[PDB]
Amino acid sequence: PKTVVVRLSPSMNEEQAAEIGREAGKAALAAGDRLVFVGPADQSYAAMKAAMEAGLPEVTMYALDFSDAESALKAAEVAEDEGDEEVAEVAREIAEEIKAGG
Repeated sequence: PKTVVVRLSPSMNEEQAAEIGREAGKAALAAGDRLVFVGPADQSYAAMKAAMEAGLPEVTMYALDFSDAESALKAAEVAEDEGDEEVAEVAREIAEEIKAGG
């Protein structure tokens, strides 16, 4: 099955993360795809809860610590080393936005 990667932003609220999860979970079930989440700690919980409640049995997450620019940069470096090509891509995009702002 194909992997669908979901990018979660620290600016997302509780409602947005849940909506994105539910829809991604419903969309993954229709295509028979796998769901990988990349983002902060809190938003990725709500998103993953909503995806499993939508009927997905498993969810892989790369949880990143965004409380500090240096901590987010090392966290992105780890996620580039692990994770498939789409996960590495999301992590490079985060390293660029963090290296400039956040």
